[PDB]
Amino acid sequence: GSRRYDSRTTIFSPEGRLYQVEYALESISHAGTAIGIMASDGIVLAAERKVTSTLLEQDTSTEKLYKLNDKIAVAVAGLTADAEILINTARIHAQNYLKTYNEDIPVEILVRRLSDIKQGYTQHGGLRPFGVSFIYAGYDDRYGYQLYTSNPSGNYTGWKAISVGANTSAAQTLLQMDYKDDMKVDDAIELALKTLSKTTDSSALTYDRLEFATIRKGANDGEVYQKIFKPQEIKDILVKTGIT
Amino acid sequence: TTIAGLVFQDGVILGADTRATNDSVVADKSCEKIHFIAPKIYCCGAGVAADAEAVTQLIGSNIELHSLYTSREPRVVSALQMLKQHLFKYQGHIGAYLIVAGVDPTGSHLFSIHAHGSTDVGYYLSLGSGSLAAMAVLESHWKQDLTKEEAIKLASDAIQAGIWNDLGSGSNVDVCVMEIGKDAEYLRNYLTPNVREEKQKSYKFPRGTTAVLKESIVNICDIQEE
Amino acid sequence: SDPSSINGGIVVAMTGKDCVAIACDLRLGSQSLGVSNKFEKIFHYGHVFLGITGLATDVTTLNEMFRYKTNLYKLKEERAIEPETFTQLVSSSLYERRFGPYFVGPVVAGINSKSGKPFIAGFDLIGCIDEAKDFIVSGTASDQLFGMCESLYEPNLEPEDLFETISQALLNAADRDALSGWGAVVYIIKKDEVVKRYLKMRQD
Amino acid sequence: MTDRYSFSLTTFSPSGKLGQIDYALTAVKQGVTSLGIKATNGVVIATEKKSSSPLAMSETLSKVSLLTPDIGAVYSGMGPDYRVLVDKSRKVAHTSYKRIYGEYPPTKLLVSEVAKIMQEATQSGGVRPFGVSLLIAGHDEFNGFSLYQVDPSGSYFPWKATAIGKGSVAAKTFLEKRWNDELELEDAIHIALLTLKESVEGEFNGDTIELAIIGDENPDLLGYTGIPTDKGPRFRKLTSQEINDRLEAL
Amino acid sequence: TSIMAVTFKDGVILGADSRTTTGAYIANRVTDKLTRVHDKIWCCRSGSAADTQAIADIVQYHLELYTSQYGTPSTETAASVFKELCYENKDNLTAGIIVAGYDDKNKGEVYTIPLGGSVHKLPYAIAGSGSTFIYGYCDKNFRENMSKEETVDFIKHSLSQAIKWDGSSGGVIRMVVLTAAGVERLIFYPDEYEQL
Amino acid sequence: TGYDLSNSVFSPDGRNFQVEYAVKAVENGTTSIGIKCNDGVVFAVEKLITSKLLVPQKNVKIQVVDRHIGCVYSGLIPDGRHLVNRGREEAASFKKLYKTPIPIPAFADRLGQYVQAHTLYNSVRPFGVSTIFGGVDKNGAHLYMLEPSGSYWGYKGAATGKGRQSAKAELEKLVDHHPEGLSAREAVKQAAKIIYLAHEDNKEKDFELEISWCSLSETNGLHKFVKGDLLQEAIDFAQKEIN
Amino acid sequence: NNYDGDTVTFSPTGRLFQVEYALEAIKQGSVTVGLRSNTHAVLVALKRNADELSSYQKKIIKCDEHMGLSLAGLAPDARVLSNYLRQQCNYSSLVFNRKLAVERAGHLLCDKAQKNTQSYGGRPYGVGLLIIGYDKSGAHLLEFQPSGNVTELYGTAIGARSQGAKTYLERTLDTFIKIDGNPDELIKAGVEAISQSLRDESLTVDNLSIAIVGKDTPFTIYDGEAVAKYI
Amino acid sequence: GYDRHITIFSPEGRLYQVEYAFKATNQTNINSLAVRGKDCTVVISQKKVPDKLLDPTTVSYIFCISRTIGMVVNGPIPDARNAALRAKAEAAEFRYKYGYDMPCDVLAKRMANLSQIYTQRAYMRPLGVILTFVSVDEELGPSIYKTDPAGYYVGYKATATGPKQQEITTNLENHFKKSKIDHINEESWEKVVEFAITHMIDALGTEFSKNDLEVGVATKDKFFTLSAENIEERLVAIAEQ
Ligand SMILES: *C[C@@](C)(O)[C@](*)(O)[C@H](CCC1CCCCC1)NC(=O)[C@H](Cc1ccc(OC)cc1)NC(=O)[C@H](C)NC(=O)CN1CCOCC1
Ligand SMILES: [Cl-]
Ligand SMILES: [Mg+2]
Ligand SMILES: [Mg+2]
Ligand SMILES: [Mg+2]
Ligand SMILES: [Mg+2]
Repeated sequence: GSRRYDSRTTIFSPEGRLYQVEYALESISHAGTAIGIMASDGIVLAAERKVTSTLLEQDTSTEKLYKLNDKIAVAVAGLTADAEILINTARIHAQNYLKTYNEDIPVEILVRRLSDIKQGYTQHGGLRPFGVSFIYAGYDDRYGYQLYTSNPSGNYTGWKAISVGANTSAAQTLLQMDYKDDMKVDDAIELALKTLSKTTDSSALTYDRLEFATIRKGANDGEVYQKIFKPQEIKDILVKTGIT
Repeated sequence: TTIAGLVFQDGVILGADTRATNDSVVADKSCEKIHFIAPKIYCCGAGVAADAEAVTQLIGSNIELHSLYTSREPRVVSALQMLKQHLFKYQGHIGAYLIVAGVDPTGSHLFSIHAHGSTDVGYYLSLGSGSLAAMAVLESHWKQDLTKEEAIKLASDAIQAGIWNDLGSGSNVDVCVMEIGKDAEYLRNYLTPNVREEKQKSYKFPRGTTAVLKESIVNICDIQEE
Repeated sequence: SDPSSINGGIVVAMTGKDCVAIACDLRLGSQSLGVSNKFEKIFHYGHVFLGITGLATDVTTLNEMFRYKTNLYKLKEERAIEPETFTQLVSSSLYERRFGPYFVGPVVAGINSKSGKPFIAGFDLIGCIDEAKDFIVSGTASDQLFGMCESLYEPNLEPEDLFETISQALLNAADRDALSGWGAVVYIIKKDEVVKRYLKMRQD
Repeated sequence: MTDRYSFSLTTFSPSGKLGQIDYALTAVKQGVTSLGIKATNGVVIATEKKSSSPLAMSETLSKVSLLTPDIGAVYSGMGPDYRVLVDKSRKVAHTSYKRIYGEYPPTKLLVSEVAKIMQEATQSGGVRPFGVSLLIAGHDEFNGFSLYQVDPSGSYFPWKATAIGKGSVAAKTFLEKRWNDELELEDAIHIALLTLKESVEGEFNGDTIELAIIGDENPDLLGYTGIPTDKGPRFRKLTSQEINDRLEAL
Repeated sequence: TSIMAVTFKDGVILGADSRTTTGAYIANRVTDKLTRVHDKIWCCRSGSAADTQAIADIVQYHLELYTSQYGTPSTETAASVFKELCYENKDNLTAGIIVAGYDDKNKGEVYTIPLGGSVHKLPYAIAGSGSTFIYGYCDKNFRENMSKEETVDFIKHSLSQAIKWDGSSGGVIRMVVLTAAGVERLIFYPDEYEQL
Repeated sequence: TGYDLSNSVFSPDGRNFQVEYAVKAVENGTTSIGIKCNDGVVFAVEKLITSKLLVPQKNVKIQVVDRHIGCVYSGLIPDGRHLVNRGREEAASFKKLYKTPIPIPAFADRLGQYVQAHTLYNSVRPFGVSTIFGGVDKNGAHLYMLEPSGSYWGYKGAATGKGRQSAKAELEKLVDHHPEGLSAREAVKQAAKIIYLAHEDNKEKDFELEISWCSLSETNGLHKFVKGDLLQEAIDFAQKEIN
Repeated sequence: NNYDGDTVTFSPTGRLFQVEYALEAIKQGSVTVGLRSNTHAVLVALKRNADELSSYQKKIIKCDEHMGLSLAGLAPDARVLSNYLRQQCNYSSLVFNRKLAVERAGHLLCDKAQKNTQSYGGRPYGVGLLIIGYDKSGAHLLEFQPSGNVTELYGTAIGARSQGAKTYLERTLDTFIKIDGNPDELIKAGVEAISQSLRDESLTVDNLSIAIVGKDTPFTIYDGEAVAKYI
Repeated sequence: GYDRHITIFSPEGRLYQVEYAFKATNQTNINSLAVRGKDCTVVISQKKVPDKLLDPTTVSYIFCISRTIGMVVNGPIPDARNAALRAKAEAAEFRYKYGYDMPCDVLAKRMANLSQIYTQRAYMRPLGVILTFVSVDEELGPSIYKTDPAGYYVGYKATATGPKQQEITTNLENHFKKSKIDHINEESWEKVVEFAITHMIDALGTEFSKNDLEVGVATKDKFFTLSAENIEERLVAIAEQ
């Protein structure tokens, strides 16, 4: 029958590892680096695009940084198409919570839900897992600014600064060196860009290669603003920090 | 509602009034009852207003996809068959009464459809509360081989009969002309025999006439930003 | 027994010169018993305003539903929904409940942000659209509002004139209905400012 | 008489590759060249009508397909896979958008729905990925003109200009030299015809080339009159004669 | 409605009036109640117009699919498909159908299917609201193996009386002749049949 | 290689090896035949007497479908029974809807499509039988033979099983020597002879002859088993011809 | 070899190995004999124990007042098939007021077994059955194999060493068929038949299991001191 | 090497099961040809009855799908009949739902989309058949549309299918290069059948008797197959000039 052709995507190896999760993580290690840094007065999300072509329409393009609601954003590392399936689910979960409780979804609850979906693909159904790692940047009135990551295993953890995708070992060493707890958003912007500038496989870090975003509680009159940076604005912050 | 359709020399024409009613009060004075199904297939609607609107839009959507799939001009019989099968399925609970007319590669066609899913073929038809007023005119004046000019006159007259003599019907006359080998011409507000007369007085109030408790600005924008 | 007149209330909307106005009363009751005098019936999703009369549980449910839908619209489209499109969304959403409908009388009001054109619309409980140039009425005193609007209204009123006309239309209609009144709110909407005014009215 | 293939046929290999997606992309590489160029006042999509027999009537086989009145599509790879994707794309434009909002979807969102269908064939049980890459050109009121590429993975990217299939590497280099942000639609058509001539071996004319534009509104093609707001489809497929006229000024 | 089908020497003839009513209003005065389910298998429809049309459309579909696979269906087979739909959905249908057809083997055959969904093979059949008024007339005047001209007169005279007495019946008398020769449509106007 | 391990897999030849393996189960089974005559059909089958303990005339192999169709098969006997059970359902639903009993070509395609369906998926096995069947309908007599692939044709004479080549040779003589046709009573006699002649391939164990027939004149177009004196007359004719 | 992984796969010589492996489980099972005359039909079964402390596994199951079987192979599969027979015998009684014909019972078991041989996921039944019965056409004995093949017989045996009992019955055919209106002599012939399949062990009181059905005899099972008479 | 057993991509981007289904197409060793007249569409196919025990009237690869549409199959008969029954069902369902007779090209597209599904879904095998649909369409006129196991389809001025298709194809190509028109300029279908048979005889290099051929003719509002005697009349006319 059909058994013959079943890869068996949801089994343990003799060592107690999930084959398909491990191989999905290997896929993600080749994807463009994404960095999240959390400060006292905001969060930075920086991410490196993978496909440098002069003919790519950058201003209308979005492969890395997605908006989940007004308070929560994600940086993606892995298969973009896989990430979009999950993003639209997370967008729906946030609106289901808002409809039910008349309050914006707490960041951890949204994260746990997505992480539980990913987990399910590793334990049942016989399907391949999602080849995606997220950095969640968000704000709520309980814990304030939060950074999380989830990976194909469905495991998630909280961070002060974190990287996913390519060269994370190198990137995490650099962040661990220069990060401090009393740091501010402007300093974190500079740290994120400097870390990408050193870890990048490219010859030089330019505006046409980056997606950049900030979540600040530095909007008018104590609200939270998500800023997805335009190409010209990424170019300006590259000159300001002194990279180009 | 007064809707009608009749055939002429090398075409078919549809007519409709523009009144919608909720109990005994007028809900709309300028509503479009002649509906687009395909570029050369149109549908007059009567009965439950949402139903006649929704059923024509659904079949119009499916006719468009069918036309794309087959790479052909849609036929009136397709719209007819799809409408009647849908309406039959719902056993009259979708209370839509429709006059379907159009031009296609087979020729010109004119059908009526009732809410329970029965269909009729005819040279002149009328539906709605004003159908009897309209049919009286059509029975008195319809003949074979009408010119376009005579057909528009007769169609508009049949609708007018409904407008004046039926309380269900009123306001303006909408027409759609579908002629062979030509673009269909849709003529909204073809007649306007019921413009409201100028008022005796202006009821514009002196400013400050209304007593106010509070004022505030509403924030409609996204993020007031730093 | 009749779901559309258990709780009571009214909404009216009008167009003016480069502006629209939408207004509502503040009553919520259980038939004869007045319960709340703060039950607003006008909501907004960006710059599109929605008034809803009828059964109060459905008013609240539909507000929450259209907030949900317009939030997802905005995330995907990367722009606020416009009044014309929102009207179609309301109609669709009501008609999908054709045989178990929400017992409501919605009213859309707003200015298209690109064309600058004033826009109002009204619906029956199953989504039939009435797209009026002049005015839209809804609620338990809809007959009364029709009478006021049809005599008081003239086209191309300036914002501060249009305020007076819509306010007098609402107030005098509400005073002839047992199940409407208990306060009233009027929104004056221009292309990039919206003023909200609470009206002084008789509290019986 | 059972569907027992409830498991993924596309899985991660030890190197992190999704084999079936890579092999689908290889099938796209073997396919005939197609391209897309975006101008200021329009977009052009083009491809070669590779006729399998001279007895075959190549007019009946439409490689360039209308999806909505303002959106068109072209492909490289497996033609049958493309045909069913066009059927689903046209339908999803109605069910998930037009029947809700009363208007056609913007280019990016229709693309997103096509992308979603292709991603599901990359993860669902008992199916292989689609063996095509699509180029989708379109216009909508708030985004203006746009050109998107969609791959077997489900991934999509917006382009100023690009090419896919057989001679895409050479074609993309050719487009990089010629493309600027001040191109008129006629200039983009001229560049499309120049680019496509390099990848074509045999005859090069209106009968062996398929070319469509997303441009101005065509009220003449609408079929009816009497609604000022409905101004006509921006999608237009160029005729065999219209192509040959521009080949004289080439 | 006044409908009938009559077998004769050369085959079978179906006959009907042309009146459709919504209460006392004549919604259609030129209705065609003689409807084709196959080349030489026709039916006369009475009851709910929606129901009989819906049934007739389904039968035409079934016989078209029968023909693709097994060749020309018998009149008995057509009557059986009508019966199956009518009987199994008797709680939701108001349909009274007369099925008439011509084979070369069986010649002219007539099957009547009343409200219950029973089948009855008969030499001739009458149905519809106006049939009540002509049972006496048709029984006295019907003979087997009539000529074509005699059978046309028998139907014309019969439906003339049905029309005269039944308000629900009226308009033109349509007929459809089914023989080896082919399919012939006949029409007879008020000024002809009223003076009989 | 590996193309023959799963049903519905095309080999590089364009062959379904599992279907060809089912044919081997058919070739392994006992001989069964069909003879089309003037106004009907005759079916006959070889039943191997494995032991004296088998009750004579009891283990009936030929099966009736509706009242007018006979079915006989060679190969896996249970697979044949499963196919006849389906054939009975198909004939019942046909008669239920269309009133008339199922025509033989119509019935043939019902079995054909069902057998063919068991070559479309790896979750099912092909049928391990070739089925000879037929009867009398409105258009006259029809004899068919249906293979594991779903392939079927109409026949003048048909044969399958271990003795098929021997039988086929004998049937081919009858077709040549009787172009005007064969009578029903003649076809019964000839069927007995052909089974007896085809028994040389299964000559170790003795056997039991079983014949059935549908004929417009001899059975009113109904399927009946040949019994008693008419069976013994056919056995005597067959015994005389071998000696 | 490569073609024995599942029941859905033919071998290159047209064999179903999973069915043949199921057939093998029957040969490993304990011997049971079936035989009949015109008036009565008898089952004799050699029951098997696990050890001296254990009970002897029951071999005979009653299906109706006029029908029952003996088993050899997987006993849980005999339970499933006997339960199906009970239901089919019961359906015939309740709906038609009709005792199920033994021949028709065989046809039903054949078709139930067949479905398991043609579809993926399932397995063949791992048991052989000898069904006896008395119906409107007299005494009957059937042999069921889980391939689907059912056979009506005067006598037979299945299980380990069954060829010894089967040869005896083949010689005795003309004698035991004539044992009409004498149940004890017909059982004697069955007990003498099953004795030809014994080696080392002999028929003891809790070893032997006999069942009989006939003209004015319901299907009854004899075990324990009720079979001491025949030892 | 399980990428050759089910319909998934090989490393080269190929579907081997689709390719092997194309090879099953020629298992019958039968050649078919289709041409268009002014008012008609003619399809001819070789008929081979090897066994004397066969009833030759039942041996056919031409199917009447609907009244207007005919279909000739190149491939094994079980798959041919599978495809035939489905096309008949689809054609009838179309007429019921949309109120007009299913066009030849639309049926072809539908069957091609069904074939495409078998190339994408693993549990369904491709059918090992090439389907040639013929009609006189009421909009497009004389029509030939052909479907294959890949799910590919296209319209044809004329076409040929089978082991010796290339010989037939080049013969037809050369005729249309001379005439410079998309059809056989001939009033009667009888003469278009005579053309079809003549150009098959020239292409294959074999003579035909009445029992060696099988003919299908599409006219306006019907498709029909010719009897052996109708073909004999055709063969006599060819020989007499
Ligand atoms: C008014 C008239 C003359 O009857 C016309 O038939 C008119 C047609 C309007 C329609 C034509 C096609 C384009 C879209 C507009 N119909 C109405 O105005 C309709 C009349 C009506 C009312 C109730 C009814 O119940 C069986 C049948 C017909 N009016 C409405 O549908 C109004 C807008 N809504 C309601 O009355 C409330 N609905 C509550 C749920 O049940 C249905 C009525
Ligand atoms: Cl399809
Ligand atoms: Mg009040
Ligand atoms: Mg009060
Ligand atoms: Mg009268
Ligand atoms: Mg497959």
